[PDB]
Parts: sequence; structure tokens; C-alpha cells
Amino acid sequence: GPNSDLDVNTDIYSKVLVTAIYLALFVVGTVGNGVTLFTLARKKSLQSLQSRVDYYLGSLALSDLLILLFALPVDLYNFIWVHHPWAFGDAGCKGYYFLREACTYATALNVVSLSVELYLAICHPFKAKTLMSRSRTKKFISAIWLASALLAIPMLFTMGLQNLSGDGTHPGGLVCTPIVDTATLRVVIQLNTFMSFLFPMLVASILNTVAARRLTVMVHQIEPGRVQALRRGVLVLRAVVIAFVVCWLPYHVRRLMFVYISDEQWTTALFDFYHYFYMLSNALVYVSAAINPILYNLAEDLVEDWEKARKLLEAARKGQDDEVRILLANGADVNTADETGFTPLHLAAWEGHLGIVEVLLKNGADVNANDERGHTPLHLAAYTGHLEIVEVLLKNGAGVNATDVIGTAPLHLAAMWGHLEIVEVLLKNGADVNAQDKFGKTPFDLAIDNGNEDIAEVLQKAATRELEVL
Amino acid sequence: GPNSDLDVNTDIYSKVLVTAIYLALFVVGTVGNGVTLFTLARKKSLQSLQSRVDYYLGSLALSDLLILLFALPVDLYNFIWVHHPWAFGDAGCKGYYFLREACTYATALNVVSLSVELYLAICHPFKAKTLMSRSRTKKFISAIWLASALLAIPMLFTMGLQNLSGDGTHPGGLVCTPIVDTATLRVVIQLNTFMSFLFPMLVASILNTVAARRLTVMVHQIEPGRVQALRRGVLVLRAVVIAFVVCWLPYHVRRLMFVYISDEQWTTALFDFYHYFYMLSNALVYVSAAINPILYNLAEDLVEDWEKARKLLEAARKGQDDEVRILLANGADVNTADETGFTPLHLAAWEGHLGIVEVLLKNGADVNANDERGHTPLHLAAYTGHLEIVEVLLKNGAGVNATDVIGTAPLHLAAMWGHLEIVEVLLKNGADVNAQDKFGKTPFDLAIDNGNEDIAEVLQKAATRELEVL
Amino acid sequence: GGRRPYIL
Amino acid sequence: GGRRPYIL
Ligand SMILES: CCCCCCCCCO[C@@H]1O[C@H](CO)[C@@H](O)[C@H](O)[C@H]1O
Ligand SMILES: CCCCCCCCCO[C@@H]1O[C@H](CO)[C@@H](O)[C@H](O)[C@H]1O
Ligand SMILES: CCCCCCCCCO[C@@H]1O[C@H](CO)[C@@H](O)[C@H](O)[C@H]1O
Ligand SMILES: CCCCCCCCCO[C@@H]1O[C@H](CO)[C@@H](O)[C@H](O)[C@H]1O
Ligand SMILES: CCCCCCCCCO[C@@H]1O[C@H](CO)[C@@H](O)[C@H](O)[C@H]1O
Ligand SMILES: CCCCCCCCCO[C@@H]1O[C@H](CO)[C@@H](O)[C@H](O)[C@H]1O
Ligand SMILES: CCCCCCCCCO[C@@H]1O[C@H](CO)[C@@H](O)[C@H](O)[C@H]1O
Ligand SMILES: CCCCCCCCCO[C@@H]1O[C@H](CO)[C@@H](O)[C@H](O)[C@H]1O
Repeated sequence: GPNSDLDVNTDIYSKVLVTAIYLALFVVGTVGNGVTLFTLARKKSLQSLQSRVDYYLGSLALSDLLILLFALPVDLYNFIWVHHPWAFGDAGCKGYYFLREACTYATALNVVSLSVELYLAICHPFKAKTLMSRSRTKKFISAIWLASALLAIPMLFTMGLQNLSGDGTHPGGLVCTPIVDTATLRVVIQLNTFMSFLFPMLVASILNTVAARRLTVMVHQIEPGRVQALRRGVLVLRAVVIAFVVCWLPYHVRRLMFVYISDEQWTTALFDFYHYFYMLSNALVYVSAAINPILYNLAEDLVEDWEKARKLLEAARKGQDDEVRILLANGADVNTADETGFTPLHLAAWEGHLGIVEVLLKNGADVNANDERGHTPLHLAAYTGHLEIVEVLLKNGAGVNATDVIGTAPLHLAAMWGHLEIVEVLLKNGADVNAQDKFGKTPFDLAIDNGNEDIAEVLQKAATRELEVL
Repeated sequence: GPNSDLDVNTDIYSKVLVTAIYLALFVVGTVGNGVTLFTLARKKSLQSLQSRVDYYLGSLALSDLLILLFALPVDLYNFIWVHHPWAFGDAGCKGYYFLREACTYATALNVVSLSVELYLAICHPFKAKTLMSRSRTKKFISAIWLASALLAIPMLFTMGLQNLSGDGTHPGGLVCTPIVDTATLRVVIQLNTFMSFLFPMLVASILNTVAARRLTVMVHQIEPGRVQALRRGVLVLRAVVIAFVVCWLPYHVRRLMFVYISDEQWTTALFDFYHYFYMLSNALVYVSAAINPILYNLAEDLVEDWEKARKLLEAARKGQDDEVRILLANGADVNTADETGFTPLHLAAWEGHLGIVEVLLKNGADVNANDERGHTPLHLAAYTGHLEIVEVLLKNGAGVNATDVIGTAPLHLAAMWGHLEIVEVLLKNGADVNAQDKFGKTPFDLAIDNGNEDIAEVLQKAATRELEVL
Repeated sequence: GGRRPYIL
Repeated sequence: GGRRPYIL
């Protein structure tokens, strides 16, 4: 009767399991981040960059402890176990949601700032020696925390206490909930998804990628100890960014679900699903708070994974059949990619190396992997002129009508570069004889363009063959 | 007597000249930004990226109009002409400072977002075709404006009305001024300098540089019309970033001057200087609001300047004496630099090309230009082994004791690579015989390391020679 | 349906 | 002197 509607109906097993995960993440997170904060505080580094990096890691540790010590216990009591009434008053309702929002901005901005300091260390060392200072980095970290508090102000006005009992008078129906319309709530949830998640993680990913490549080039073409440390920092920060994106995506999907699904679609089934989804997505938020100190400890492991992946790329290109076998057996990432977006399979198909292609596919290589322009291994094989690789690829389930950013299909590339044999085999496997690129060019048009009169003929024949169908 | 202290004492000529600049920037800025807003609003683009870019340019135009229509007239009346009393009340005082702050964040965040969308267009075209959408860019621009308003909230609490007349009762002593202590004011001014200026412009500069290089490589390795458009966008955005940094640096210095200079140092001379500095720095703020529409119109000019600079680099490296003469006469930037930070002089000194070095210096090339590791042309000349270039460089005023990030001087490089003749000439010009790198290596130590026993001898002689003096 | 969640 | 500006 009085507060029946506010009942959540998650089974007791769920609550106990989630409580176990929450308490496990509480101790792992508090010990990990506590030890980090303590150590870094008592630490004095000769090298400016080491000091500056540690200031950022100290910020990340502080934000994590605030969520684990203050947010987690409140969440466990009032959102996992006792859904109504809210125990902690109006200020507690606003303070809880303010703290959580502000901590996401602080984490995101600390990660982006870290990725900028590393980028400059690697790509502008001489300017970085002068333009950077310990005391200026401290001032900037203060500005980050103030900016994070300012961006979280909307939660003070969007969240509050409401009595959702039948007639709004029963004390059991007193809940911490949004106190603004859906239109207003949509705006604030989108602000957080963009400015704490999508935008900052996209910028940290770009800076981290460019820094990693530039380090490889500046090494390939110095201080051994600096390169070793920078390579660890880049790879740790990459694991931090990936960990952040995986852990926060469900949370942002859940909040968008809350404002985008219409009343009519809110069945009890969907209501029931939501409160289970809440358990999973809030668990992953506490994983986010606990994982960074563990990632710092796996720095040498991350360098090894990276060394293996990069060795498989050279093995697959250079034509070292044996090297590829060994590296795969170890556990080297078969679907790793270089600066262009080429996987080992891309590099194998490009250079010939029928064997290495067969070995890679067998281990479970993505046959339809796209480089940054949308070229599949089948594109590369058609372009260079290797029939056996095309047959092997098609066999393993390669898309015959896969198109790049310009709308170039494999049949376009076979016809353009005078590969009659390949034109034949692609047609046989269901290649559209009149596929057009952005500019209306068919395989036939490209055959004639490059004075390939024999291949224009077979394509004419392929075209008239379609016409007889009707 | 009653409000004498509040008198500013800028001459009438200053006020009239500044009024002329302000009114000139008002019409140029309002027409330029007005035409931009009007056109872009009525425009429908087939290509997603063109639409998305135009949404950002429309934001930049709106922010500029708000400053020119609302901030400029209030500034002209109450800060240039009539310093006291403030005419526009408490809400006008807070609103004026809130609007200006929010517009800087909106400009900065729009520029960074634009530089991300271009980076992805150039470096991740295939993923950009799918991950991006017109409606999602509009939602993100809304979040930017909300974020900008939230980051400007401190100005609502830091600025207000005060009566600074002798006894605080005279209506003429009513001023719009900070109403918080210096400690609080310092915090909010630093927040703006970091989050509207330093951080966002550093991120936009990195993304813009990487995109420009990556476009050159991906071209050198396609859609002619897309490359042409992207090259214009990168170069326009580069001019926008540089324009922003030049126009806003004085303003941030003036605000830091206001909170960092102590009462005792505030002489009437310094007070008088400040109010002149205010005229210049606020003029440059309105230049910022007026310049972007002009920069869009110079897109082809920017591409030409860029083409000339890049041709001078190839001319100076390849050894085309004539090509360099012609390109300099045109007006090609003599102090341009490549991805490594090498100027034409760097590339000339590196390849030999005594003539081209002499021609470049004569035109006013920076002789002590640093690449990204701090190598001067003299470093490069010493490393390769070109005596005549070292003499020519030293003559023109090259630093004989210039050190890279590792602390390597030219004498280290001459000794390391078996260049006896160069060791001699560097010593003669005041090269410290016992300069140490970060690892304690002297030129003598490096001579012995690389089995250069003859050069170790001359350096021993150079070392003992010093000892006989002192 | 119509039973929306109250917990964000 | 101690006469610091009032205009930010
Ligand atoms: C950051 C997460 C913390 C959640 C738990 C906080 C419990 C605080 C309860 O104390 C009181 O709550 C009242 C409610 O309005 C206030 O009037 C009063 O000032 C405050 O002292
Ligand atoms: C009672 C609940 C706790 C809420 C307040 C938590 C502290 C907020 C973060 O403090 C920040 O710490 C940084 C050092 O890492 C400083 O650079 C910065 O100036 C400072 O603002
Ligand atoms: C939940 C996030 C809470 C963050 C709240 C904003 C904190 C930033 C306030 O400024 C900082 O205050 C410190 C004292 O605390 C000073 O030592 C420091 O110099 C100053 O810059
Ligand atoms: C006599 C010449 C006939 C030309 C016919 C082609 C159509 C003209 C160009 O149309 C416009 O091109 C823009 C690109 O500049 C698009 O962004 C816009 O959406 C589109 O409407
Ligand atoms: C962006 C800069 C805009 C500056 C111009 C604003 C002029 C508004 C002056 O109106 C007065 O404002 C008071 C504020 O305290 C009100 O209380 C009062 O009723 C009203 O008479
Ligand atoms: C005294 C002048 C009045 C102050 C208010 C000026 C308008 C503030 C900017 O509006 C923003 O315009 C964008 C379109 O580019 C939208 O994306 C966004 O949703 C919207 O919020
Ligand atoms: C001085 C600059 C002031 C900027 C203030 C920006 C606040 C914008 C709040 O969100 C926007 O509110 C609009 C209301 O019309 C909607 O149209 C739009 O969709 C929505 O996202
Ligand atoms: C910084 C602005 C980036 C805008 C992105 C869109 C670039 C489109 C350039 O023009 C178009 O190029 C095509 C070649 O791809 C031509 O086929 C077409 O005729 C022409 O209109």
C-alpha cells in the first residue's frame, strides 16, 4: 500500500554477492590508494618530471579514497539494501551526488594533464625543461580540483529529498532523487558524459598514442633509464585510460537509460533489470577506484605485452615464420596493430607470406580487421597481387564487398593494378561488378583508366552476365 | 578630497585613441561575426564534417558578438572614460564579469573541440565517419556552453559593488571591484589563466601540429578536394590559436599583476602604468573578438606562406642555392622549422652547403635556433664534420658553449666523431675543455671512449694549458 | 508499465 | 604608495 511502488525487488543473493564485491573493492582500494598517498607524500625526487608525475598520481589516489571512504558505504546502505527511506537528509543527498560528480571530473582532468606532461617530456624535452616547474604543476592541480567542484554544482540543484509515498506524507516514502524535469536532468547527465568521459578520454588516448609512436621513432633513430621510465609511464597511462572507459561506460549508459526511456516502456521487468544493472555499473565504478595502484605494479608486465605485440608485427612483415609461431604460443596479441592500423595479418597479406597468413588465421586473427582508412587484409592482397592469400582469406570468411572511406572495394583494386587472375576469383565469390566509389568509378572504369584492356573485357563480360539474369 | 584617490589619470589623447580602436574593432567585429553567424545558420552541407565544423565556427561567432555588443560598450564608458562611479548596479557588475569569463571558456573549449574533430578527420577518417554525427556535435557544443557558465560562477561571488569614498557614503565612490580577499582572488584568476588559456591552447597546439605533419605524410604516401580543405582548416586553426595566445597573454599578465604586486610596490607611477596597460590589453581582447572572420578569408594566403616555408626547407637541404635566393626574395619564413625543429640553417649546416648557410644568415636567420632537443646549427656542424660552416657560424655569433637537454656542447660532438680540425677551432673560440654532460662525460672522456687517441691528446694539452693560467 | 526508477 | 587599482 503506502510505499509498495518504491520497493526494488532484487533477490537476497544479489545483495550479499554485491556486498562482498563492494567490501573487497573497499579494502583493496583503500590499502592500494592509502599506501600510494602515504609514500608519494614522504617522497622527494631530484628530477622535476618525477615530482610532477607523483603530484598527479597523488590527486588520482585522493579522488579514489573520497569515493571508497564516503560514497561506497552510503551507496551500500541506501541504494543496495534499504531503498527507502533515505537516512542522510537533504544536505547528505546533495553532498553524496556532488562528491561523486566532482571526483569523475578530477580523475578525467588529472589523466588528461598527465598525458600532456608525458607528451611534452617525449616530444618537446628542451622546452619542457624550462616551461615546466613543480610549484606551477601544484597550482594547476588546485585549479583542476576547483574546476571539478564548479562542474559538479548542477548536482546541488538537480538532486534532493522528495516524499514519493502515495499522498507524500508517509516518512517511509522519503527518497534522495532528481527534483528537476527530465529535460533539465538530460542536460546535466549529458554534460557529465561529454566532459568527464568522452571528451577527456578521447584527448588522453590521442596524446598517449602519439607519445608512444614518437618515443619508438626517437629511440629507433639518449638516456636508457629515461626511455625505460617514459615507456612504462605511456603504457601504464594507456591501461588507466582503457580501465576508465570500460568501468564507466555501463554507468553512463544506465544514467542515459534513466532520462531517455519513456514511462510506457518502464515495465516492472525493465524496472527490475535497471536495479540489477545499477549493482553491476556501481561495482565497476569502485573497480575504477581500486585498480590504478594495481596497474602501477604491472608496469613491467605491460612493457612485456607491448614488446611481444611489436615483435609479432616485425615477425609477420619481415617473413620470420618460426618467430610468429613462438610469439603466438607465448600469448602475443594476434589482433595488435601499428601506427597505420595494420594488424600482423595486414602486414602478412601485404608482403606475401602465405604461411604466416595461415598460421595467424589458425590462432584466431580478425580476418576483417580495418586500418584507419578501412582497408581489410583482402584490400591489401588484391592491391599487391597475391592470388593464394585472396583464396585463403576468402575461405576464412573475408568480406568480398568491404569498402574503405572512399568506397573502394577489393574488385576496384584488383582491376586498377592489372591483376586479371584476382578479378576472376573476386567475381566468383560475389563481388558487385558495378560497385561505385565516392566519385562513381566502377572496377570496369578503373580497368580502362590504367590501360588494362584485357581486364576491362572480363569485367564487361561480368557486367553483361548480370544483364542476362532478368 | 572625497573621491580623489579613485581618479585614474590617463591623458585625453589616450582615451580618444583607445575609443577609435574600440569603435573600429566594434564595427569590424560585429560585421565579420554577424555575416558569419547569418551565413552559417542558412547553410546546409551534404558532408557531416563541413556541418560539424560550421557549428563550432557559429559558437565562436556568437561568443565574439556577446563580447562586442554587451562587454565593449560597458567597458568603454565605465573603465576607459568614467572610472567612478559605476553606473550599471550590482547585477550589471556581476553580469559583466560573468559574461566575459564564460566567453573565454566557450572560445577555448570550442577551439580544442575543433582541433580534435580535425585530428580525427585526418588520422582516423574511417572511425570518424561512424563515431561522429551532426546531432551529437550540437549536444556537445551545448555541454561546452553550460561548462563555460559553470566555470564562470566564481565571478558572481568575487565581483560586486563597494563604496571606496573616504567614509564609504559618497555616491561618487561607488565602484565595481573584487569583494573577496587577495588569497581568494588569486585562486579564481589562476583558474581562468590555466583552464581558459594555458591548458586548452597547449592541447589545441599539439593536436594541430600532429594533424599537420600526419596530413603531409598521408599525402606524401586520396581525395584532392578533402586534402585541400583539411590543409586550409589546420592552417586557419593554427592562426586562430596563435592569435588567441598573443591577444590574451597581456590580459592574464595584467590580472596576475593586480593580485601579486604588494601594496608597498603600488606607487602612483605603477598605478598610472596599470591603467595604460589596461587600455592595450583590453584592446587586444576586442582584436581577438574581431580577427577570426578575417583569418577565414586569408585561408589561401596561409596555405601559400606554408607552401613557401616548406619549399625553403627542401631548397636548404637538397642544395638548391638559386631556389633559396628566390624563396627568400618572395618572403618565405627564414626561421621556419620541420617536425624535428630544424630550421633551414639547421638543414644547411647538417648537409654541408656553405653557400646556402651564408645566404640564409645574410637574410637574418636565427644562428642560435634550437631543435626540440636543444641542438643549435653549431651542434649539427660539429657532429657531421664541416669546418668552414663552423667558422661561418662562429663569425655570425654562434654560442660555442650551447648545451642540449643531455648537456652535450659542440666540443663533445667534435671530439666524439673524430673531428680534430673542429676541436681546434671550437677551443680557440672559448669552448670549456671540461664541460660535463648529465653523466659527467667531458670532451676528453668521449675522445678516449671512441678510440680517438690523437684528439684526447690535443684536449689533454687544452686542459693542462688552462692549468698554467690559473 | 509507467513505474520509472527514482534512484540515479 | 599603497594606492592599488580597484578595476580588475
Ligand atoms: C558525502 C556523502 C555523505 C553522506 C552522509 C552525510 C550525513 C550528514 C548528515 O548531517 C546533517 O544533515 C542535515 C540534512 O539537511 C544538515 O542540515 C546538517 O547540516 C548536517 O550536519
Ligand atoms: C569532507 C569531505 C572531503 C571534501 C574535500 C576533499 C578535498 C578536495 C581536494 O583538495 C585538493 O587537494 C590537492 C592536493 O592533492 C590540492 O592541490 C588542492 O588545492 C586541494 O583543493
Ligand atoms: C569534492 C571536490 C572538492 C574540491 C573543492 C575545491 C578545492 C579547491 C579550493 O582551492 C584550494 O583550497 C585549498 C584548501 O583546501 C588551498 O590549500 C589551495 O591553495 C586552494 O587552491
Ligand atoms: C553549373 C554547376 C552545377 C553544380 C551542381 C552541383 C551542386 C552545387 C553544389 O551544391 C552544394 O555544394 C556544397 C559543397 O560546396 C555542399 O556542402 C552543399 O550541401 C551543396 O548543396
Ligand atoms: C553584460 C553587461 C550588462 C550591463 C547592463 C545592465 C544594466 C542593468 C541596470 O538595471 C538595474 O540593475 C539592478 C541590478 O542590481 C537592478 O536591481 C535594478 O532594478 C535595475 O534598474
Ligand atoms: C546578455 C546576453 C544573454 C546571455 C545568453 C547568451 C546565449 C548563451 C549561449 O547559448 C548557447 O548557444 C549554443 C548555440 O551555438 C547552444 O549550443 C547552447 O545550447 C546555448 O546555450
Ligand atoms: C554567458 C554564456 C551563458 C551560457 C549559458 C548556457 C546554458 C545552456 C543550458 O543548456 C541549454 O539550454 C537551452 C535553453 O534554451 C537549450 O536550448 C539547450 O538545448 C540546452 O542544452
Ligand atoms: C576544415 C573543413 C573540412 C570540411 C570537410 C569536407 C571537405 C570537402 C571538400 O570539398 C569537396 O571535396 C570533395 C573531394 O573529397 C569533392 O568531391 C567535392 O566536389 C568538394 O565539394
